[PDB]
Amino acid sequence: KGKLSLQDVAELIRARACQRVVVMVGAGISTPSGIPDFRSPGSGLYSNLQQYDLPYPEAIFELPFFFHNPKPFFTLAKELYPGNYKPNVTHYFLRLLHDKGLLLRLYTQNIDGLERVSGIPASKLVEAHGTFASATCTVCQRPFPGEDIRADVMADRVPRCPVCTGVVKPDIVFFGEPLPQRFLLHVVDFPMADLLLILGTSLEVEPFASLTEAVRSSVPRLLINRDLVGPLAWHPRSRDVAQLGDVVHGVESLVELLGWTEEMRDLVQRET
Amino acid sequence: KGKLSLQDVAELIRARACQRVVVMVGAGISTPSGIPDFRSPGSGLYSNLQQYDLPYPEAIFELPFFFHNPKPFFTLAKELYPGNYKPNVTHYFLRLLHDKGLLLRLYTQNIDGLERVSGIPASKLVEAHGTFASATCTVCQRPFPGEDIRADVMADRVPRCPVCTGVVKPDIVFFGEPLPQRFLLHVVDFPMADLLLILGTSLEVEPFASLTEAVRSSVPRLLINRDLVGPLAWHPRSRDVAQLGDVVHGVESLVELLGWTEEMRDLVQRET
Amino acid sequence: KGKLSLQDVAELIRARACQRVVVMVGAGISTPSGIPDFRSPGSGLYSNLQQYDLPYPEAIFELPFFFHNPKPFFTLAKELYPGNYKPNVTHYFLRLLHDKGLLLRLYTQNIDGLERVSGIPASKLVEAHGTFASATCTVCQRPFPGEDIRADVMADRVPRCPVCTGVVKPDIVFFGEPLPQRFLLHVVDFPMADLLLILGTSLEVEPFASLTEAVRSSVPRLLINRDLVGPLAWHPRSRDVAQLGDVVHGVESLVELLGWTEEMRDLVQRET
Amino acid sequence: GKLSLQDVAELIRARACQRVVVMVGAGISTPSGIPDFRSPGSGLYSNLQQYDLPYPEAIFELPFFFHNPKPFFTLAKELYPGNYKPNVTHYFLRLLHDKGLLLRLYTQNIDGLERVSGIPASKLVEAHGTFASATCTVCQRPFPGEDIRADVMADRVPRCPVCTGVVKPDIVFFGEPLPQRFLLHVVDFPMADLLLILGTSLEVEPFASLTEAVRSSVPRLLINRDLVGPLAWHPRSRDVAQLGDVVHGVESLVELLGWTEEMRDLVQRET
Ligand SMILES: COC(=O)c1c(N)n(Cc2ccc(F)cc2)c2nc3ccccc3nc12
Ligand SMILES: COC(=O)c1c(N)n(Cc2ccc(F)cc2)c2nc3ccccc3nc12
Ligand SMILES: COC(=O)c1c(N)n(Cc2ccc(F)cc2)c2nc3ccccc3nc12
Ligand SMILES: COC(=O)c1c(N)n(Cc2ccc(F)cc2)c2nc3ccccc3nc12
Ligand SMILES: [Mg+2]
Ligand SMILES: [Mg+2]
Ligand SMILES: [Mg+2]
Ligand SMILES: [Zn+2]
Ligand SMILES: [Zn+2]
Ligand SMILES: [Zn+2]
Ligand SMILES: [Zn+2]
Repeated sequence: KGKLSLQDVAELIRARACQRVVVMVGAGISTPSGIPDFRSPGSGLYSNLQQYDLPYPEAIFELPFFFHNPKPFFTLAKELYPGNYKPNVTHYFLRLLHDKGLLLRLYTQNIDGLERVSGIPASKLVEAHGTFASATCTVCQRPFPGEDIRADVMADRVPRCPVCTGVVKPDIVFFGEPLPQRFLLHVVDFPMADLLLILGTSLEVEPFASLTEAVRSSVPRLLINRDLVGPLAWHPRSRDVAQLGDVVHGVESLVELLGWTEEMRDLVQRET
Repeated sequence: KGKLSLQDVAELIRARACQRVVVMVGAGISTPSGIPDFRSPGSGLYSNLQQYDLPYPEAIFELPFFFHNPKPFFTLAKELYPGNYKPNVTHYFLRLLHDKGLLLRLYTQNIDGLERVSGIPASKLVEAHGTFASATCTVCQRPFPGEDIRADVMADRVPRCPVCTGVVKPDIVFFGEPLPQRFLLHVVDFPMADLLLILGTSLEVEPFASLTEAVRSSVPRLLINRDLVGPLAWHPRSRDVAQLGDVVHGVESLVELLGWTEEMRDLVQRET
Repeated sequence: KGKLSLQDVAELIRARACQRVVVMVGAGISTPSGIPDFRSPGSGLYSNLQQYDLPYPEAIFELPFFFHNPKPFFTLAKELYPGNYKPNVTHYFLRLLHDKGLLLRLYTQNIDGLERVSGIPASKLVEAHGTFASATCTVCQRPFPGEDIRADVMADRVPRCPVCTGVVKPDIVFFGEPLPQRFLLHVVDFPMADLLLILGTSLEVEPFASLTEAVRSSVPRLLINRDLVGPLAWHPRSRDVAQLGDVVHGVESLVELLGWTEEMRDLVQRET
Repeated sequence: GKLSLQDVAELIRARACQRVVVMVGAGISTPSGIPDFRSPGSGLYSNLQQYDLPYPEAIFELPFFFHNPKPFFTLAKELYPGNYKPNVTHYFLRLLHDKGLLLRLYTQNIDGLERVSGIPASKLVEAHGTFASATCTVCQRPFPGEDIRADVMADRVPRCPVCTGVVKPDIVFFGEPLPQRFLLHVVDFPMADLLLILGTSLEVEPFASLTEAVRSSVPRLLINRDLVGPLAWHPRSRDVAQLGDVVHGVESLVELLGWTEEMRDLVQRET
């Protein structure tokens, strides 16, 4: 019936009737910046991690495993460390969401840091999987210096804090660590949201997929990702719209439906 | 003075101060149903997994060992398939937590499926080590309901894919496979818990065992198990309680202090 | 018919058919002399190390932890340096095979030093986890007799070179150090041995646990432990003999089944 | 009449020594370019420390190998057959076998160069195993070491019967049952009339212990950068010690044997 297309969605934001946007982003926004992804067979990182004959492929994120075997995690680290990559039209669009005062929160499962590198502030972010921007000693459990354990990460060396080696670990959240207290914000963010935008994520690894259903039944869910997936696939609602297809072309056709094409082109030029 | 024992944890639940309870369970709640447990000797499943000389007991969850000889795995699978065994009091106790609206989520290392038989619904469950409810071809990767396979598995026959002849395996987690998609619901579940209950597990198979340290620091952690194990034995917290002894006996004393002895008897009778 | 019982074994030693007994012992032969154990739930030295924050009980043998806080490790040694505890029937029973000329070699995971104290010379021993006999500094690597650094451990100091003025340390094997030089004497011992005797050991830490299979398949394999463990639980041979029960009584029966009871009583008296 | 290198060379020339037992170590492979993981600041040593292993020899530990096989295959890559050639120490041992004087050559190297030098397998105890043979850890199917050599830039897992899993070169691991061929030592050493200890530290047993197994009348010649093991701690009256660079030492002894020109044509023809 009176259903929603991307046209309908753009003029909700133009008519500023949607002004509290909660955005969920996964790897479908960072693959077009050159980011390998460790869960894609045929990635240079997948093959080199596949080589580690690990138990589960995600043990690289497990603290007790890390204490006896740190080098696989650090194989992923230099593939994804900050300073080698650039944000794209996806990251910078979300910066425009913020600037125009429309962003409630950006939930990311990426760890490249290009949400913050694009100018979105820390207070608008939930970096669900942590950051490479700070690091801690595993022994003397204090440090911080972010890039600092860098160069070690370039040079295939396991970084060490000046007083107990200590395999100083980038602040990627590991199984067995206390989890981010900021993740508790989902409790109040997902009710408040007058709009759920799902960008370039397979809604495959929890809690991300469950969260798409925390939003009020009146709230629309717009999916810009190759294929409908997760609850949008299985439990769709009346206001669910999806631009199945390439994320980048996806965000440009939505950006051209808002009229931000120029602001963008300007911002990607200014920023870069 | 007012520190924490078995009475106090019952007092909190009856008073509904605890209403978001998170539970972890392992093998010790499956042994009282007569389940063999393949790891301790003197089990018939030992003398029967001796017809196949192996290096590890674990080697039965290793894809390359499966890729000659599925027979050691499939004699574990014949002994454990849904049918033979019946949920015991501890199961039904958990089912009563969900009946009375106290179960946030049940995390299990078991693969017998007696949490599902006891009537706890699937949405309440994270099956850490997979399930026999479903099957996928090792070559095709085509999915299969598990009863397509129970004819063959209940015949000392190796089930083959009808589309490509590849050997089909139950969706029991194997070394090298990505961890269950639902294991990450703990990011949301455990900081939301106001009580953590641990029943019948050694807390030695991670990432499962590290989940003990993901409830907030004030939240009590009740252990019902023979001995102190895992993070509860090296990082004990103030509000932890260790009811040490036979697993069934521990729960019976908790039900009595809860005052559920008749409601349990009844439910258990009607369910068997 | 002629399958092997603790009786049978004691006849081959009396008949001098087994004249090359290699022997493996672990913390289970040490315990009955009062040894506290660093990894047992609720003991003297266990709560000591637990007083500090360690993520592992095994971090005391971890070298970057020794460069942060060494006072854990040393207040273990302060409760294991020789003199404090006295050898028992197990130490002296292995003292008597040597005396009677039957011992090829004693292999031991123990560090309390009691095998030496019992009258077994250094060349009969292979000390897998090191010894409190010699010392060494942790910068220059200068050698020090154990007394040298024994003065200071009992003086609660942290012992330091005149060179580095840096913390010296007992030659207890630490993670990242190379395994004792004597460990590879097994390449000649075990194939030369006609009896393998395994005492009070969980057989859980490699490369110690692997020695069990280094004997020729002809060689009787005998375990005095509380329960059937390690490679004798999963890979038993035609000639393995399991005396399950307390280690001290298992020796005391065999000591009677060899009829050295009078010898043991007088060897012990004289040594005390 | 107390022994020096000229006299040992003389005992060989007269065939007064015809049953030579030889023990060799990483010092006869380092002149070929083979790194050596034990030697601090080598190539291997630094990359292996990137794996924070529980002890450095863990790379030959069999249950460690079923978890991270990488640190071992990291050693295998810089040691694998087909990157190096036998140097002059090998051909000198090959000249000793061709002259009918070698009783047995005992080696702790796994680089295979003794065999490439032409020494018969029957004169060889490879006390650490070999890379000429590889075994699937799951099905025990044998492979030529050259089957997996291509992968020896990451990690090998062939197909076979009970396989699809990690194929392990036959380096002897703690956990694998130890070489039956090594029992030859019980008779070779009591019967040697000369012991050549070439280019080994006697750091890793049983070799250090085996220097004592020759009869007290049998000279022990060490050609090695330094005095090591029971020769330093328990010297006998008939030990000679050519300390300094193994290749110079061997070339020196070859001069005293009158063999410099036969080694010429040999090394030349073999390379
Ligand atoms: C970019 O991926 C990451 O950094 C991940 C990461 N850090 N954990 C562990 C983790 C996340 C959140 C938490 F609260 C505690 C522990 C992950 N688990 C995964 C499980 C399945 C599939 C993909 C996964 N990816 C990650
Ligand atoms: C009935 O137990 C099961 O179903 C098991 C199962 N599926 N795996 C394999 C596995 C678990 C977690 C992972 F991340 C990857 C692969 C197991 N490993 C074990 C290891 C030691 C002791 C018991 C074990 N039990 C199981
Ligand atoms: C009192 O026992 C000891 O002296 C130990 C000792 N010295 N390490 C360190 C070690 C490092 C490398 C290596 F190859 C052998 C040993 C230990 N690890 C243990 C780990 C788990 C459980 C008990 C352990 N016990 C010891
Ligand atoms: C190139 O060195 C190797 O290949 C080694 C190797 N294969 N083992 C293990 C081993 C040898 C013989 C046996 F009968 C059973 C197991 C080693 N252990 C060492 C211990 C200390 C220092 C160096 C060592 N090196 C090796
Ligand atoms: Mg730091
Ligand atoms: Mg001093
Ligand atoms: Mg093959
Ligand atoms: Zn530190
Ligand atoms: Zn198939
Ligand atoms: Zn010093
Ligand atoms: Zn294979």
